[PDB]
Amino acid sequence: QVLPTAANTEASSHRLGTGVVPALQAAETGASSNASDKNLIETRCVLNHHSTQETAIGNFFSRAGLVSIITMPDGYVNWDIDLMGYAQLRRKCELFTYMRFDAEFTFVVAKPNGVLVPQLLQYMYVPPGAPKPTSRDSFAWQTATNPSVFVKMTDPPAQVSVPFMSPASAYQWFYDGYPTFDLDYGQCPNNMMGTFSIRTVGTEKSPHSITLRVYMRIKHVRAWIPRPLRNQPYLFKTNPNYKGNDIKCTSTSRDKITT
Amino acid sequence: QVLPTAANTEASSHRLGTGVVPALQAAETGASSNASDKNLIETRCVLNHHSTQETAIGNFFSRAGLVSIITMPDGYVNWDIDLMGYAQLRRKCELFTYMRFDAEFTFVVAKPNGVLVPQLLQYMYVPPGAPKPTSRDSFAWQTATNPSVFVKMTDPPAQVSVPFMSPASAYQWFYDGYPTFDLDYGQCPNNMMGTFSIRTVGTEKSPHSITLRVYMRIKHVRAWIPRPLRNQPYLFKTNPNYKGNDIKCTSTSRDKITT
Amino acid sequence: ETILEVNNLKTNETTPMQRLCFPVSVQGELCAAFRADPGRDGPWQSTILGQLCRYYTQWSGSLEVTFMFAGSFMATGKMLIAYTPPVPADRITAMLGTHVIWDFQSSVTLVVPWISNTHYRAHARAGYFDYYTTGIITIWYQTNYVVPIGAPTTAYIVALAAAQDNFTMKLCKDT
Amino acid sequence: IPTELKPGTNQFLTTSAPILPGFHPTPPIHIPGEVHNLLEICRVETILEVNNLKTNETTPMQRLCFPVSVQGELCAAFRADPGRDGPWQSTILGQLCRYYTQWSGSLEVTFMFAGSFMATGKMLIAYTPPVPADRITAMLGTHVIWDFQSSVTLVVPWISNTHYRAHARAGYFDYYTTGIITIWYQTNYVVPIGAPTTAYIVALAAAQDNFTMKLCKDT
Amino acid sequence: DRVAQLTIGNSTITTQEAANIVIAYGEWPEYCPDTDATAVDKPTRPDVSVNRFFTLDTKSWAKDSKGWYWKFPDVLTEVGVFGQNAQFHYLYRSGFCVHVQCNASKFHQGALLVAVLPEYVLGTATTQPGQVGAVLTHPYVLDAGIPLSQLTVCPHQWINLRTNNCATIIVPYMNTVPFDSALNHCNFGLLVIPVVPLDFNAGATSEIPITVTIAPMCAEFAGLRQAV
Amino acid sequence: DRVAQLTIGNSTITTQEAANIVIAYGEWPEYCPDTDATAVDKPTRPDVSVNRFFTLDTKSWAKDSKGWYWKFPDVLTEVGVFGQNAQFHYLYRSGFCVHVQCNASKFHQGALLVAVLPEYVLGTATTQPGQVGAVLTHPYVLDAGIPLSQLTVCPHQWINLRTNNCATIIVPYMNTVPFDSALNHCNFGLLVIPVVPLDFNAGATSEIPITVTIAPMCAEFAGLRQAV
Amino acid sequence: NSNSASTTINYYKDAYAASAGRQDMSQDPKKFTDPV
Amino acid sequence: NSNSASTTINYYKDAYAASAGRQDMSQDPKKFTDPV
Repeated sequence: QVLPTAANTEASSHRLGTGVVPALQAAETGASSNASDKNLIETRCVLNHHSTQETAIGNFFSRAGLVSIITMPDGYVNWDIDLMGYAQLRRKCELFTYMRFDAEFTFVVAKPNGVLVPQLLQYMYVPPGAPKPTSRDSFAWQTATNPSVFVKMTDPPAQVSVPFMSPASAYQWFYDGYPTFDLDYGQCPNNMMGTFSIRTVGTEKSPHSITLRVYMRIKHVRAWIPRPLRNQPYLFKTNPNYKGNDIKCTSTSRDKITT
Repeated sequence: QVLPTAANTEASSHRLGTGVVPALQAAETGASSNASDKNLIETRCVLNHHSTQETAIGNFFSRAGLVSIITMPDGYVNWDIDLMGYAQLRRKCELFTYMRFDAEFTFVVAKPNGVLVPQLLQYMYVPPGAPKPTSRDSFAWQTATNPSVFVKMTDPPAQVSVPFMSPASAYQWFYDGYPTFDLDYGQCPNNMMGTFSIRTVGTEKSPHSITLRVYMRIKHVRAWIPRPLRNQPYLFKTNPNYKGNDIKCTSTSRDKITT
Repeated sequence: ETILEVNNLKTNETTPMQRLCFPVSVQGELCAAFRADPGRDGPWQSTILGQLCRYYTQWSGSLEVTFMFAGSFMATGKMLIAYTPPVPADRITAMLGTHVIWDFQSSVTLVVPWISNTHYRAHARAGYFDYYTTGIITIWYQTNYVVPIGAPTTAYIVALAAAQDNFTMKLCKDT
Repeated sequence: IPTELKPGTNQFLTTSAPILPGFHPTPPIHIPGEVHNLLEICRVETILEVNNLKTNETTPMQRLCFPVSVQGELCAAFRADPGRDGPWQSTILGQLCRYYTQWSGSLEVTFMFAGSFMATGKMLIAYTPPVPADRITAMLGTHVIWDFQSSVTLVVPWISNTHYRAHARAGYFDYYTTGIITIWYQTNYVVPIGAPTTAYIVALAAAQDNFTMKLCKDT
Repeated sequence: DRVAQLTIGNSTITTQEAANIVIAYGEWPEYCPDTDATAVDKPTRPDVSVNRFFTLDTKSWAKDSKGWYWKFPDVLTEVGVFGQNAQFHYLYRSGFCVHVQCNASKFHQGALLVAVLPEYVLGTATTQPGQVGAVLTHPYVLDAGIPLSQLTVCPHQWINLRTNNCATIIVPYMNTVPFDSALNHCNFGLLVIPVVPLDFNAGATSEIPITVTIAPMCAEFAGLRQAV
Repeated sequence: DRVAQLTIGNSTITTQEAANIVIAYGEWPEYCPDTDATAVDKPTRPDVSVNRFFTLDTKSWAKDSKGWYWKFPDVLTEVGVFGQNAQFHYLYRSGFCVHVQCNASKFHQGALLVAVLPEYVLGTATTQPGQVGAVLTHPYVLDAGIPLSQLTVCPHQWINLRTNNCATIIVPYMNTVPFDSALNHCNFGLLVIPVVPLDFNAGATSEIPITVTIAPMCAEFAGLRQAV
Repeated sequence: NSNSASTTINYYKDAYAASAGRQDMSQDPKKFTDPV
Repeated sequence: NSNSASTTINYYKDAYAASAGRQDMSQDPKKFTDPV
């Protein structure tokens, strides 16, 4: 059903009788009560036009966020592709279990102190099983088939679009089981989407340190089976392990229950 | 009613009679006199085509103006969002009481001496209640949900559009009362629209001072209940307090009333 | 509907399992009281509704609070649940505001109507934002908790909170 | 797709991508007293500060009116240009006109007697196009005979060599002047015994229907 | 029929075990008609504000209690918007819906007779007890020389701990004049007398509360005095 | 047109010599419409009770007075059924009809500027004077840094002893929110400043009173607090 | 989606990101000057 | 070619390179609250 706006409130009056009772409910059945405000108090007729577009999953998720930072103090680094490295986004996408979406990436590159220097960089996306470069002049940099991006540092940040590349129907943030017939537990093969590598094009030694920031935007998202959020700080990038001593309470405590 | 042009002047002649008198009026009733020029002197028929588009509120207000200046001689500053910091615009928007509009912002960034140096900056808009960053490398900079803007100094000034974000129907420049059940007086909660924070992206210490200038443009404005202007210099950024000794006269004085 | 952490006592930090409900014994005084704003830190923080509302700045709509008795079958009594718009001192001064008489199927569904000077309300705090408060919820003993012999003299009541149909949110923010 | 850059790019002018992609503003409500045109404020009558004497600086309350006593001489005189500094500065019409450079249209000046009921007399109000010396030489120009309901409404017709006039000052802009307004005693201010011998007259100024402005400026 | 709910005004009362609703003399409360009105001033009808259910104090039932009674509308004279309104007027007309709640365990025993006696007059200050309500001294004669055995002729509902725990009475405005003051007359009184004393074995919930909840139905007022 | 009579509520005001009636911004006061209401609770409309004209204290005009002002609805917060009602609620919406009367003999002279400034904010307790009303200190700038010469842009009526003795203003409810409290906000204020000082020969009625009479028009309320 | 404060050129999805065109030319004379 | 995860502006041949427009406004009340 379509609900462009929240339901209006109808007029009501006092009620006195036997048998009918909307106030009493049955929470043991596990169903939220369907009692409306018009069934307990006298309410005037109020028409509301509060739209619900801002609460759609697409608008809620359509916000770029930092996913990882890369520093280049040999001239190249091969960074594995993962999106669970920062809480600010991990908590957001971990509320659901399975989501199918479309990712858009943006790369911001600058020196450690933020100064900009003319320098040419190259980015390659290595699918799983593809050869992995091991040197600034490795033969794997010929990018015969793998996609490549070339951009100068002074140029505006690059923007690319990545389709949904999982073998399964949708990504899964949890895998209760083993992929093979203890650290292995919880590793879903359907999430390893290859790695990422950056380098300086010149065969010489670059004289400036390189820092890259990657922001991921989402679109055409579709969620399934929402799960409760997380109220404990993360400890690892793969499993929900937590500090077993300082169990943080969900709600801040007070002095007395009567006040 | 629509009045694209000012009313034309009709022809007239001399009048001599009793009972009818347009010259006499009644200012005690508080209504401006409705006497037309044709009712006191003989006037030729003059047709005018002076348009009144330039006197519309939209054209009168559609002019960007400086709202604040920010200097960065720790590498970040959290500046509270307020528009009553400069008389040139405060007098303009303080003529009305309630206005609903749409704001457009433009940021100009340069060194104190006006020189331009390649440097990358980041701006975040922090809504009220959102976490406030406290360091150049604070975790709040991950901008999971808050909007962000990234731009180099040498790049053209950034332009963004901000919708009307007040809980009430329109902004109020005056609040005669208290928000809670002496310095508190005059503080309307419906005006605090969060704060503003800027920083240098690099985790190092930036070697150049940063000065930012913010200009605000307005559009789709709608005013209500105009109020008299202000003829005294401002003393504070929150209340209309004034110097109680040097009461500046509205009109410049002269020597003698007969000359 | 999700569980509400009413009993957020200081001594309950080490044993959070007892922070999900409050006791009812044999005594007309009050048993518990808390603010009803889902945004401010407190009991509403444990609810998924409050957790989601932390991601937004402005919200509007009525709220519903449902209670569930967990005592013995032979136990009986009447409890009064009252909501006070912008803290009461006793039953007669708390009965003026909106209230619901509850008797021990046992699931009372208190509804918090939406009354505010503004169309959209913001999360409350200390300062100017105090003007955006919503009210105080309190519960009182209508009659004493009567129990027969050979039965427990103490019972626990859980609190469940949810949102009504006319709820809405805007101005997404990051916490 | 081919394109060619043009002069004037990257030029920020004081006269846009959105940041929130799903915001729905709070619904508007009916508020009485909405202004759609700034010209509406100009069409309202406001007090005129005629008595801008030097000694009145410390006591501004007496600067809003001028006295009338028992004497045919003159009582007050001032320029009629709303832009130039002077009596017109206190009017909201002049204050708004400070924000614009060119204006055109006729003006209306309304007076109000505040003396005792038994007081009576006749006063002459005259407007002189581009200062008179006496009544007979001031009667040549446009004038209105006023007798003591007591609210006379002098109208200043729009006579100018140009369609749009600019604010006057000293220098070349003197050519944009508009004229001099003066008032004279038609008959003496007659009062009976046991009554005050002095009365005060307030001055109210406003703009006519055919007013217009252009070339917005910042003061 | 065992369950019922009444949601008059901004309040609501629910009961999972209650008897039927007793309407006094079969006349629903209603506003004054034009053919019967004698006042010439336009009356005021606060409506929702004055129909909020008001809960009075709690009386503690004991094993040897005699009884308690209340005088109307002196109970509501000093509480709520009704109190602040009746103190500012001179003419008053409204009905009343009386609710009495007293619940005990399944092992207690005892009976109560909730009966509203219209225009109760006492005999040998205490005439208008107020919100607190006074107790009886000679319940057999009701301190008025009439036998309690014939008190059932008035509208009443029985509260027997075996079956029910609460009872309701809806009594309309009964008076020989269409309007009447609120500080010099009492329309009716309520009687609660334990015919069967409460008995239970040792080791039960000794504290047993009694609560009375009332709410005006069709309130109207006239005349504007200063402060009385 | 010189004579008029207003009979709102159980009161009546007549004047044998008065000017015309000035309606603020040309909007008659009216009840809140459903399309604009945001409250979900049924409001209360006392109607006749709260529309009785209320007369405040009397200010003595002197030959060297500066001026007086009042804050609304703080003046009515502590008087009458309106006071006892607003102290029991949380939401408030009504218009106002302001009447100011000051009559002198045919030989006195002086002028007054009765003007209602919506949402008056003061500058450098006294913010809410109450029924008594406070006096001004710097009338030229109204203690707010704005010139009095432009105060006529607000709805106003002139009281000139030569012609009239009283003036009326009918201002509707103006606020950015359909409902608003009554103890934490002030909708508007009233200004009375003598532009022309009172002058008279010795041997006249030196005592000259000034009286302000006000009355709510379309009062409505919502929410039921305890006591504030 | 329609979301604006109140013949305009818009290049984005939101309605509050646009440039105001020829402003409306309409005034109510009597309302302010002569409200009697 | 049609290839997307799920009134939009597209400038390329692929269908997964586009900007989402006005999101769909549709919810199923009973499914989560009252699945009995």
